[PDB]
Amino acid sequence: YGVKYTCGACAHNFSLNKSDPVRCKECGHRVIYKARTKRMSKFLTT
Amino acid sequence: SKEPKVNIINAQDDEVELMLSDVNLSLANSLRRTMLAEVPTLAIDLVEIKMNTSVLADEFISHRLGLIPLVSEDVEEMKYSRDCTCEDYCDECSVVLELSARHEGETTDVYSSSLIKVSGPGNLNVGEPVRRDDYDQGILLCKLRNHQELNIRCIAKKGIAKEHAKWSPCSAIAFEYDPHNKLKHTDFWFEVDAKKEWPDSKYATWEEPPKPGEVFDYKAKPNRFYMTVETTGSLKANQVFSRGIKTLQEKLANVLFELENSRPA
Amino acid sequence: MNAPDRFELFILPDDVPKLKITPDSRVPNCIIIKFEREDHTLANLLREELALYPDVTFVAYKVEHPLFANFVMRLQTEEGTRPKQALERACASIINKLKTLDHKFNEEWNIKN
Amino acid sequence: MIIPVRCFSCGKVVGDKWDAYLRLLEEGKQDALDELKLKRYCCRRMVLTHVDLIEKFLRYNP
Ligand SMILES: [Zn+2]
Ligand SMILES: [Zn+2]
Ligand SMILES: [Zn+2]
Repeated sequence: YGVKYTCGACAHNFSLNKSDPVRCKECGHRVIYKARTKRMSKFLTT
Repeated sequence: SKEPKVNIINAQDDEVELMLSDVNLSLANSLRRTMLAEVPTLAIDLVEIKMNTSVLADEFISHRLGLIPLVSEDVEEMKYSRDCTCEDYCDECSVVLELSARHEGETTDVYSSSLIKVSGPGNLNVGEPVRRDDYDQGILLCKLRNHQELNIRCIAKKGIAKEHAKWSPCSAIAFEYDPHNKLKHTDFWFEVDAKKEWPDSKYATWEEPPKPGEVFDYKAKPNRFYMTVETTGSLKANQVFSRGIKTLQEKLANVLFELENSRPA
Repeated sequence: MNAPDRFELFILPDDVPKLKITPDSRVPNCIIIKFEREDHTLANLLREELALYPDVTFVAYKVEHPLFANFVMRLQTEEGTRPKQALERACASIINKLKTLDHKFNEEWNIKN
Repeated sequence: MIIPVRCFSCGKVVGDKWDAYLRLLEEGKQDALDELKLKRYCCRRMVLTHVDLIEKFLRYNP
């Protein structure tokens, strides 16, 4: 349950906020994506 | 028996060759297109993706499933979501499906076979991932790697080929008539000899050749048509002809019905 | 962006009759029938079966423009014979022809292995 | 970029037929289309022209 940001390589759910640095629980590589939404997305079949 | 008449030739499960005689082309053609476009079917229409790590995008897969052929046998005893008195959808007018795909086998594939039928079928042939594949998993939806997941939820509905191609159960239909240009509904292109340069049709053998000595017959009309009705599944090649023959009729009906509703006043 | 919703090719929209019949002033005993949400599939079929009632003096039909699924049908008949009727008849003759067809295709089928 | 379900042109399904084809090549060393039941060129071109990128895409990590 719950996830905030992910890493460009070692896709490990992180989670932060201001000043808490912008790195990862290991890999220095300071990228990070902001994982999907909770509210489902609805599509059409055409 | 009566008016127009059929004379089926070699027929199978995914085709129905036959000769339709004693009918006006006008009417043959009409039936032609009716199959191609207006027979009620059943296709996925709404897709509620939850998770998806596939390399394909959401709506790309969404498209895919729209095309996956579903059962449509007792499609006629279901209602168009538009007429059903339920806000959005329900068992009485839709078929819900599930799809879960976790990459475990360190290339895992997603075949249409992998679809569940979460809603109540109410005991009627419909909503089944039409599989004709040799192994047993027709239509590869998509592939995925190591830990890529993918959770959906489909909702199928009635509809027709007009509304979308994902409906029409036809898919290609042969049509020819008077292989020997006797009616002269064509002017053959040629460099020297039309006849030698233009392929003779396999259909020329169920009608008599030209015969030189005869002048040009004029009073003759387009009678008899050699066809072939291929099917994609959903509906049995036979029905994709029957139902067609019938819907065209239902329409011709209301044109007479709508008529009546206008005489009282 | 600017294209209609697909379902406009068959569903009648807010208060609209499949048929709207208008008398034609150009010539006597003539009418123009506006068919809504329809096409050649049904048009040409009706047009056809009317040159069959040799009691019909005229019968052509047309699709004003392809964006809109509608079509006009103009009919003119002999003296004191209402075309609307000839439309009924020629329309009924159509169903029978098909009724027979359906049947002749079903017995025929069963005899297959 | 995956196989195209149903042929654009005529409509006949063709999703399943991918593996069958890519197989009748590698092994049976073969025409393939013809037996797979792909008659008229409309659907023919469908299979005979697909360049399955998904494979390479799949070679990517997360
Ligand atoms: Zn990291
Ligand atoms: Zn409902
Ligand atoms: Zn094709």
